[PDB]
Amino acid sequence: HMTPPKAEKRPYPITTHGDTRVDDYYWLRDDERTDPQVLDYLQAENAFTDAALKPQQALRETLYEEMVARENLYFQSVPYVRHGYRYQTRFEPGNEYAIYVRQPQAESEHWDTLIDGNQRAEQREFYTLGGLEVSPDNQKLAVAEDFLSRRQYDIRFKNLSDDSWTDEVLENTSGSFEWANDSATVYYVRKHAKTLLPYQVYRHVVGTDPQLDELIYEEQDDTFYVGLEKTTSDRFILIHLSSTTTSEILLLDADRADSTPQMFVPRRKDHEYGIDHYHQHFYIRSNKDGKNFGLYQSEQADEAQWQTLIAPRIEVMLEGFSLFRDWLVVEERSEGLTQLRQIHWQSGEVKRIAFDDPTYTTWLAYNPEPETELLRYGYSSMTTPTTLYELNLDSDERVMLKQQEVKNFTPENYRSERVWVKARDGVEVPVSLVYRHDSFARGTNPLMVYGYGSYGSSMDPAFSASRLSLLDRGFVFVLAHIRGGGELGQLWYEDGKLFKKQNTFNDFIDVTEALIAQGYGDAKRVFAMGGSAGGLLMGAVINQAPELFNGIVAQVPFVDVVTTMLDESIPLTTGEYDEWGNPNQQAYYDYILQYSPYDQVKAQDYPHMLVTTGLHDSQVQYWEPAKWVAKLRELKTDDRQLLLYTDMDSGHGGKSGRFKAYEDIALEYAFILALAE
Repeated sequence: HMTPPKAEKRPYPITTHGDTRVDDYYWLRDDERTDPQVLDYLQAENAFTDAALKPQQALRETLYEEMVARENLYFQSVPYVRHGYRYQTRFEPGNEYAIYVRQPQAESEHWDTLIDGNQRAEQREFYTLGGLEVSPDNQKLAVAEDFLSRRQYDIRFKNLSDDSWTDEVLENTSGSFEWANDSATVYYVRKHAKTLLPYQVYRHVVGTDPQLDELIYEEQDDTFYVGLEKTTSDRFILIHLSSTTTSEILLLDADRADSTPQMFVPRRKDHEYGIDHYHQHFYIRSNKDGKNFGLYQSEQADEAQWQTLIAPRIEVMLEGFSLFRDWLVVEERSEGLTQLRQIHWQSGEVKRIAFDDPTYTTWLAYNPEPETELLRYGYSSMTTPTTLYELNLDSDERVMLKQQEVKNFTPENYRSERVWVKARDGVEVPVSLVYRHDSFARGTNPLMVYGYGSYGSSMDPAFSASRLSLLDRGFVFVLAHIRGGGELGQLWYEDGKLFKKQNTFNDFIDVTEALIAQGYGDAKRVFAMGGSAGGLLMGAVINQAPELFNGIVAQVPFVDVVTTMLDESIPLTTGEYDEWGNPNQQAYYDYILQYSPYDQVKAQDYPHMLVTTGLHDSQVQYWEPAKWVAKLRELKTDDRQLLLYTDMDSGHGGKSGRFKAYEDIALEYAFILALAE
């Protein structure tokens, strides 16, 4: 019916290694975001998306309403104790933001407000609480707040005794700060006013002019993120320096005045380590001897002195640890499962935390105090809503502290399976899927196949209440644990990045083909979704295997890969040479160009597709998906739906603009449900 927008073509040649690529839409990039022709094209496509999806308004309403009616209005966090006070977070209906309260641990009846997000947001356009921590003496509250939506945080201090605010503000910070043990001094991280990269650590005396703050440390390499931590012992504040590949920690004595940074272990390429300090020892998680990491104990910094507690193992990835009075507890991955193990400091007794679910995730939750036998850990499966447990590490007593509440939900209505697919190279790829039992008939059901598959991030199988809107309409929902993710440890990550990145896209296709072959879904109604680096996935897969999918949602997709990775002026490019590679090298130019979705768009039939992006703020810059859609409209040979939806907004809402997140999910789900009908 309707004529889609047609972007003007302006042939823009880019020549590298004597290869000339001609980019007809280079001009959709305006770093200033004011070119009126660039805004006209984005607004035109939004108007086309509006007009094309107008008939789905009723369905979007039904979806929105049933998603919001699943979740409670009142949320109360599980209370935790820290330094003799009990803390709870509270959301009332009508209140846009959290209220943070506390009481003395020995107290039940009365709670004091620490901070009311609604009060703090009064007469502001935007509010996000980035951080909240009371000093060790329980007398002062430090808060990191963002009033301007650019994740530059202001730090302010409140005297809890008389609820009065101090006069000063620490400006343009990462929101990362730590109290010295004097409850008078804080360390905090200043962003580079230009790059916005966290680069400087300062010491501040609370009450005083931030002019008098002392520069403690400045990071020289802008691939190294600067973070602050405080050891379980409270003896050290950690300056945590990391690239994607490489760590370095500096120690600040948290007890004494005029501390300067003390090197732990100098940075060495491809050595990642993190430390804690407890019971007069350093504990270190390090890949020095093995990609899957080991855990070491040491009296001092010197790497030569580190004693092996847990050796690196090819079949077990060591993800993190917590330290308690009598136990070490570690989070690991093995055979495609997250796992928790406990080891007694004295007896060396080992226990495994057991579950009975094919598709679940477990993790260490918040454990602020080490002098206890009570471990808090989280659990979620494709069929069991997210649960906090408290485990007695000595007695094995396991009590539920909180369950995610889901209305109109009967858990036994759904089934889940773990499936292993032999990929085209003989490698075994795990898959997690879930469906409604009473509407399942082999070879009949639409499939929704979700992937990410970059940075070693895992799509761990867990519960989603919004997913019930697809399951209750006959969909089989699949997580494809493709290479480039972390589900089978560091090797699974490395086998889907740099000169192996193609395995990511091949795994997604291999999984989809197998699931259809084995009768999990209807071959004519296979859908897929992926966002950001998962949008790169969507883009490569439709160029390579266009006929496999009926319809796609590609959120904020990374698709202009070669051109973006050739340009250091784009934020992220300098940090990502260790992910995709550096196309200033001909080997990486050729390898990346082979899959770069914008470059590999051809005159062939594509699936129906909804593409999303955002003008004002960017992980992926808005222009990549805009150029992608313009080029697809120019070359694609089919007559299927292609829509571009650009968020024009100023910024977000109550933390994650929850209203609006559900509206976006409803629009994407109506689009897929309309195609599956």
